[PDB]
Parts: sequence; structure tokens; C-alpha cells
Amino acid sequence: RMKLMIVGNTGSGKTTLLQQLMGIDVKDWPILVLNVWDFAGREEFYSTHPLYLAVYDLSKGQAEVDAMKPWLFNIKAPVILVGTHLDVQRKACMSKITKELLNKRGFPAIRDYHFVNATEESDALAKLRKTIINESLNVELEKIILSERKNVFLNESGVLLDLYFVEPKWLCKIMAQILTVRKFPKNYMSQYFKLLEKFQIALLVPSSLSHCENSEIIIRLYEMPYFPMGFWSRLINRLLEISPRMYWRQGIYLNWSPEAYCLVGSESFLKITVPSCRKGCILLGQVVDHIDSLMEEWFPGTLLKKWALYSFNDGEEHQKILLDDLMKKAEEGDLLVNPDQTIPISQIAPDLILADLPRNIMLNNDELEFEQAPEFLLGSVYRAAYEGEEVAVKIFNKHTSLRLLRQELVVLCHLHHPSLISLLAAGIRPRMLVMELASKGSLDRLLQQDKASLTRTLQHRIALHVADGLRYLHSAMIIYRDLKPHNVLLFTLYPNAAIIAKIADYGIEGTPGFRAPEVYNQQADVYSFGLLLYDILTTGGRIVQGKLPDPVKEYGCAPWPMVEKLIKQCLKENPQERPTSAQVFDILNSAELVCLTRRILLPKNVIVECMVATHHNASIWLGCGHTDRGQLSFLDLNTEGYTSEEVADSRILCLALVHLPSWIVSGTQSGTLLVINTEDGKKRHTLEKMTDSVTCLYCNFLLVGTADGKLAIFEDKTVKLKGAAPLKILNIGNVSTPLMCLSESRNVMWGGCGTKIFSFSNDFTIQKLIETRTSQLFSYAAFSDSNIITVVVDTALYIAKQNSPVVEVWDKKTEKLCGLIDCVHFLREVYSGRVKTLCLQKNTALWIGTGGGHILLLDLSTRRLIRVIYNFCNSVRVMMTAQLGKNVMLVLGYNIQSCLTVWDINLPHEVQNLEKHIEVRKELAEKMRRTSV
Amino acid sequence: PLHLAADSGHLEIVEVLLKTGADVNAWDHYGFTPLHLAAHVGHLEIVEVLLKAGADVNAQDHAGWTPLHLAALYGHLEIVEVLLKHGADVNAQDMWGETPFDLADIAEVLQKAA
Ligand SMILES: Cc1ccc(-n2nc(C(C)(C)C)cc2NC(=O)Nc2cccc(-c3c[nH]c4nc(Cl)nc(N5CCOCC5)c34)c2)cc1
Repeated sequence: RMKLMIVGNTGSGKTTLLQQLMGIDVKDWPILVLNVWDFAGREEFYSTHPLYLAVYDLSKGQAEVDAMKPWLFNIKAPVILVGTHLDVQRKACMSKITKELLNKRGFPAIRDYHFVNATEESDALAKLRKTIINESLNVELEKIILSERKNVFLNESGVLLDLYFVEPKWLCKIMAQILTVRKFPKNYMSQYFKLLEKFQIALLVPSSLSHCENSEIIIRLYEMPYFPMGFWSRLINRLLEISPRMYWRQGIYLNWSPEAYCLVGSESFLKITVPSCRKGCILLGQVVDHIDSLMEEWFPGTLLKKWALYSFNDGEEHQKILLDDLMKKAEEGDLLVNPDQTIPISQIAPDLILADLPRNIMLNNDELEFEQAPEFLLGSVYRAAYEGEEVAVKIFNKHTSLRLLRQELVVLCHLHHPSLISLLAAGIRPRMLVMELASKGSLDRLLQQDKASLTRTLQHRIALHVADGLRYLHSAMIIYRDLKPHNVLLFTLYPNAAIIAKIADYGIEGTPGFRAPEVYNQQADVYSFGLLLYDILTTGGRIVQGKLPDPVKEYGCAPWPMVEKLIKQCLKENPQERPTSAQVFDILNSAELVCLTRRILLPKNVIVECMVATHHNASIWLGCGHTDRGQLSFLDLNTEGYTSEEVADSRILCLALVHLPSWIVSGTQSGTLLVINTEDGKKRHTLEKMTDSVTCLYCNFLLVGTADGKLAIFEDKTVKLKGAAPLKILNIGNVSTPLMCLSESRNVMWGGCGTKIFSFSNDFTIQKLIETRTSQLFSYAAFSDSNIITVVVDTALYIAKQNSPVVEVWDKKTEKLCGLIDCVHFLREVYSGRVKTLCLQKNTALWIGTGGGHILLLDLSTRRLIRVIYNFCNSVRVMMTAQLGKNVMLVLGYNIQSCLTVWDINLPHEVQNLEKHIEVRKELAEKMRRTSV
Repeated sequence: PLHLAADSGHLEIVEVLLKTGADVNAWDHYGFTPLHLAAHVGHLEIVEVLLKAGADVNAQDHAGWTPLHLAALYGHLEIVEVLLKHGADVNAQDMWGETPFDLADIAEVLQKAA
């Protein structure tokens, strides 16, 4: 099934030659199997597919013979030329043809210059036939599967058009339907136009269509030997853009502004006719840039020549000059001296002297820019002082050709973002670009040498800023090729600064250590961003296919959850579900990400409802309740060391610590209080059995609150002796009302039992007993008449009841309800709402661990909700503050799985900081985009 | 309306609501069923009179508390059966995957009812 294509202009093949040889036609021609394709005479653009056999007539003359020039050049974007019948001399006619065609090169090498004699019968056909055979000859499992599917390495051999529907003939067959204008389903037409649009058919139907003055206009002439097939049909499509309409198949003069003529249209010639104004200069610049991008991106073609038109006086009609000579005349000087003793370049070829730059950017070299000292070197980038500020200049010494500079500033003048590096003073006289300095410089140089300054907030800011900039790039439909720590420039090391990092591409598919595995869409950029973020989090550990193990495992970096998740989510083996950078920014923009210092998962099906930390290197003790006996677990935060021991008869209800400048006091449902050695772990003993279960311990000296209100006092020295006795036991309420919460606050202990609050001093007798059920007038009975489980206080008692969203505010002096917080009302904005734990820190915020898994947290100064953080864990049980050793608040919840999340203590501060920061960035970006353009 | 009238439990309030109202047909800002609101606030006659006009025993709320769930949770021996006899009885499910047997004396009643 070797690929053979008959290349005819008028399709002389399908006229009379098919049966002799035996819309796009496909048929099999065995000898060896050959799959012949036929082309047609209504061709516009199909040369993507490009054996060969050139077919042409001679009898009409020589204009038709000199017509396959685009035909041969499409091959490189084995050829044999055959004439037609010739019976209706001929060799003499071909003699000029053969001499011209075979001479020199530029076209692909002709294998043979042959001719055929008539259609009825040809002896030269046999001579032709073996010429096809000799040059035609000079995995199996897919081939069998390929044969199977049509019944129901082959793809490049013509068997398959990858994946395609049925035979590849149909795609060319239905494409012929597009060429001419059978019955086809409407359900799949939406997909077909997408494939049709990929061949420039859509918008435009390319096959459907079939007051100038000398001084005021600039004429740009392109001579080229040929117009390649599809060149014009694509050029028409790409010049339907907009920038501050009648057309031919050869010529698309989009007038737009009546004063901004653009008569682009057709060795063959291409002419651009534009007026002498700023808009004409800019539009000429854009058209030249687009055409040069075409010819430098797909097909080269000394090759073409560039013309520039000028006229000193209008009597002479457009004396023309090559562009190179004029480029030298513009590099040195600016005018055109007349033959007799004039006109500047800016009126002849504006794009040479960058006359179409926005007026906000000109190298106003008036003793302002200073450079070229050896100390100013920053690769061919120097340090300069532009406008009394220090900047970085990059000069174009060699082979600039004014293509690197133009293609650099036509993208740099159209990107104004706080995280995208900005352009100042694009200049010609030394041909340089002047760039804002990176005061602290490239990121990589900081990661390798200045690891001291990498605060967690600064790392998150760098990643946030790069993600912001790269999101904007992807929004502008620009693929940012190569994203590394080398190309991230840090200006400041001050975490709350608005501008900390920008992205800047230093030109010199991606470096061999930072590219996506496929190296190519935005998704390769996202993989590159994931590598960047891994580099930031690791702080250059890997810097000094792909399988990247966990950063914590090797480098010992501080674990930063919900960023290892983002690294793993971006850095995927396939681009299909890795996140878009429209949402990578959204993920990185979250104080939960900033401050969630740690998260730990306990062994499966373990229920813990009470927990204590260690006061000095970090440890936690949990009271497990999955089995209805005593179960106490030891957890280690730095090195996971969960070890569970079976101690005491019944489930442990609450723990507390007593220190010996130690002892852990576990309170069990049977009522016994059991003391364990904290360090040695051998010396262990119980204490006085209590009448009912114990509920709360300490929060102060060894206060003990049972389930009948019978609150006892235990001194720090008493626990040293087995079976201790209370200094005093005071009864606070009946047996049916358990005493649940005791709190430290100005040295008075507060508490709540049943539905009554109380407080007591070092005398250890209650000095106030606040009555709370009567508050049922506010809220209602099902909530107000429940127990009280937690109280906190700094200026008023913040009491939480059992299974009640309302958290109540009780003034200490007036002894009267003055506030109530409808937790469900806060939760309506963004799933239980009943409070289950409640913890107050300093005077900034109180955190409310609602039963639905939401740590809904308030600024207690103004009774304002700051954030409604969601743990992802279904419910939350306990919230308490630990010193660690950095202040954290550590939270425990149920999913059954129990999750312990250690949070950096200042979520509210970080929420305000990031929100203000994002507002600053947003207004800065809007103002930058408004003012720059 | 019925939510507040189902806390103190006046005969007159529920009787006036009996003539006209939105019985077993409302959700407050919290989403509680006023019927089983009245049930766990700790009444009998309010619950039964609101049963003879509503006849609902299974209705969820924001947290998934069907009446049987938190009736078993609150340890009410008789009102759970009162909702069992009238309005019929069907078991249900909350959002955490908890059955009234675990929340609950009531468990034995659950086995014979189910
Ligand atoms: C063909 C093409 C190429 C690029 C883009 N291109 N695309 C973009 C965006 C899409 C990101 C907007 C930006 C750009 N151009 C640039 O980035 N130029 C640029 C060149 C040389 C130096 C700087 C620079 C400014 N200040 C600095 N300070 C320090 Cl310390 N070092 C610096 N350099 C030296 C060492 O480190 C890297 C950089 C610098 C800036 C387009 C086309």
C-alpha cells in the first residue's frame, strides 16, 4: 500500500488516463499494492497530504507548461514529469521546457522527463510503467487490524487518515462535497465544521468567490517567484483581524478607517499601499509582521526580495529600493539625500525606524540613558540609568535583522500585567530594549544562595504572582514557552509588597529539566508551573518521562499540605485532567492554603472525642472511644508515632495535664481518674473514684467536673500520692445536670453546668450563678433548654449549648444576655450549623467548630464573620490551642476517619492580608492596562 | 407560627392553627419540622393533634434529623411510639449515616416497629 499521487492540473488523469494507467479519487492499483490518489482542477488549499507523477499538456503552447511551480514546492512543504498525448515538433516544444525545468534546482529533483503517445495505445506507457516500478521500490499487527476495520505505521502509508472514520477515502470524498458546494447526518455536522475550519474553509468559503497620490502613500512590494498553493487562501483568513472590506481572491484591501488605506494585493508581486499617517504606519507594521511570521513559521521563500518605494519629486513614478540598503541608510542617519543636493525614512519604510511604536515608548536619548561600562553587564544585557532610575538594557549587536526586535516588542507592547515584565524605551540607534531592573534578580539565584529569606508567606506570594501572570498570558492566547526559576524575577523580599515576582522570557520547547512530558498546549504550561511550584516548595533541592517523589520524603522540608496536592494535580502524566491555570490561580488564592500547616489521618475506624497537647518536642494524647473501654493513644507531630494502649475500665472522657517543675490525668466514664507517667510511663496509679462519670478536667489547680455537677478540686501535689482526696468538693447542681465546661479568664474560673453558669475565685466557692434557660424568649426552647458544653470569656461569656447553633453572649457584670450568634445565619451564605466546639484566641477572633465540619470563625470585636473555612472532614469535635515549637490551633474532626489539622494561629490575619493583596493586584492590573494603552 | 407554637404548647395556639394554618408544611430558617420540633421539645398532645392533621412521621431537615432519629437521640420513651402509631412509621437516614438505634429502650421499640 505504498503511497502514490498523480499530480495533475486540469486533472488529465481523470479525463482519459485512469483506465490507461490501470474531486479526490482513491482506488487500489496492484502490481505490490499501490494506493493512487487523484487531484483536481478546482484546487485551493489541500497540500497537507503532500509517489508523484507530473502531468501537463504541450500542444497549447508554453504558458501551460510553465505552471507547476507551486506544485513542486508543495512536495517539500520522487517526482517524474510526463506530457500528454502530443499527437494533436513536440520534442522541439519540450526542448525549451526540458532545458528550463531540469536546469539548476529549487524545485525537487525530477526523476525522469518522459512523454506519452496518445490515449488509444502508447508504447511509451511500457517505458513509463517500468519508470514507476523501479523508483517505487527504491509492524504487522496494525496492518491486520487495519484490514479488519474496513471490512466492518499504516496511517502514514495512506491506510488511515491517529484516527478517522471508515476509509480515508471518505474524508477526501466529503471534502470534495465542500469543494463543490451527498446526504449526510446533521448530528455530526458540528464536528465536521471544526475539521473544515482547520483547513481554512470557515471564517469565509474561499472557493465560493471566483484617491491614491504619489507622496502620501507608502508602497511595499513583495516579489516572489510563485504564490504557493494555500498561501493566499490562508493570508486572506489571517488578515480578518482588528487593530486601531472588499477583496479579491488576489487582494484583500481592508480599508477600515477612510484615512488608513491598506491595499494589500497582488516573478509574482505583492503590493501594500498605505498612507503616511500614524495609523498607516502601524497598519503597515502589522501587515509586514504577519507576512514575515507566515514565511518564517511555515515555509521559507536570494529567495524573496523586499522592495521599498520612494520618490523625491512626484514627476518620477516610484523609484524603488531594496530594503537592506534602506536599512543601512536608516541605521546611519535618517534622511535620503537627493542625487542633486529631502524625504526621511519615516515616510519610506516606517517599520525600519520603528515609527509605529506607541508614543509612550521612545528611546529619548537626550543624555538620559547611560551604559556600556564593563561593570554594567547584567548575556548581552547591561545596567543603565533611564530617567534617573536604574534599568536593564539588552542590545542587538549581530544578526538582529530587525526581526528579533520587532517580534519581541510586538508582544511586549501588548502585555501590561503586574506580574508580566514591562517595556521601557525600545530604541534603534544602538538597537536596544530597555527593561525594568529586577532589584533582587532572578529567582534561581535567590533559591540557591539566599534560602534564609524564604518565609512560607513569601513562597506562596511568588507562586501566586507567577500563576497570576501565566493565567493572563493564557488569557491573551499566548503560550509562554519556557517557565523556570531562572525566568522568574523578584523585585522585593517584603512579603506584603504588591509586586514580588514577574515572569520574563529570556530567549537565547523548553529546557531539558522543566518541560512537560509530551515535549504542548496551555497544559504543558501548567505542568511547567507545577515543576516551578515543586521547586519553590523544595527550595531548589532538585535544582542542584518524569517521576517526582514527595518533597518531604527526601529534602525534609516543612510539610505544606494542599500544596503537595496542587503539585500532584498539576504535575500529571497526561494533559487531559490536569488543572487549567485559570483555576490554578484560584486554588493558590486561599488562606486555607496559606495557613493549614499540617493535617494527619488517624488509623481507620478510631473515634476520639478528647485530646490534650504536650507542654514540651511535640506530642499529643487522645482519648479513644471506638471501643467502650478505656483507650488512650499517643501521637507525635514531627514523626508519626501513633501508639494506642488499653488503660482504664471504661471509655476516657477528657484528659488534662499537670506539670511538676509530669502527670497526665485521664478521666473515665466509670468515674475513676487515672494518672499516667508522662516521661517514664511506668509509675501509674488511680485516684478517688467519683460518684458519676467525669466530664471536664482543669482548664486553669486540677479542677474536676463530673456528670452530676459535683465539682472537685485536686492540688498539683495530691496526684503524686495514690488515691488522693480533694481539697474540697462543691456540689453545683442536681445529678441530672452534668458539669461540662470550666474556663480560665481577673483570676476567676468560669463554668457551665446543665443550664446555669457559675464562677469562683481562689476561695473555691461560687460567687455568681447565672441563670440561662429563661433566655428562651430569644431563639426557642429546643435550643435554649439544652445543656451547656463550652463557655469562653474575655469581655462576655460566649456559651455554646449541646446541639444548638445559637452561641450566646452573657455579660459578666449585668448578668443578662446581650448577644446571640445565629450560626446557621452565617452558614446560609455558603452542613449542620449546630456548634460542637468553640475556641477563642487572643482578642482577634473566636473559632466556632460547627458540627457540620465548618470552622466558622468570627472577629469578636465587631461580631463579623471572617471566614467559613471547610476542613473537608464531615464533622468537627474538639478545638484547642497548642504551642508546638510557633503558635498553632489544632482541630479534630470525623469523616469513619478522624482527621487532625494543625493550623497556623492567624487564619483571620492571613485572610485579611491576602484579600487586601488581591484587591491591590486587581486595581494595579486594571490601572496598568488602562494607562499603558 | 407552628414552630414557636410547638415550644410552649398552648392548646389554644394549636387549636387556632388547627382551623387555619400551614400545618406540617413549612420549614423555618433552620429547616426543622415543627411537628418533631414539638416532639423533642417534650410535648405529647401538641404532637398528636398536629399528627391528626398532618400525618407525617418522616421528614428531613438541614442536618438530616428525621423525627425518629432525634427522638431516639433525646431519649423520649413514649412520643416516639406516638409518632409510630399515627402517621404510620418508616425508618430513614441522616447525612452522617446514623440510624436511630445507635442514637438511642428506644432501640427495642425500633426492632418491634421494624
Ligand atoms: C523572542 C521573544 C523573546 C521574549 C519575549 N518576552 N515575552 C515576555 C512575556 C510574555 C513574559 C511578557 C517577555 C519577553 N521579553 C523579556 O523577558 N525580555 C528580557 C530580556 C533580557 C532581560 C530582561 C530583564 C529585565 N530585567 C531583568 N532583571 C534581571 Cl536581574 N535579569 C534580567 N534578565 C537577564 C537574566 O535573567 C533573565 C532576564 C532582566 C528581559 C517575546 C518574544
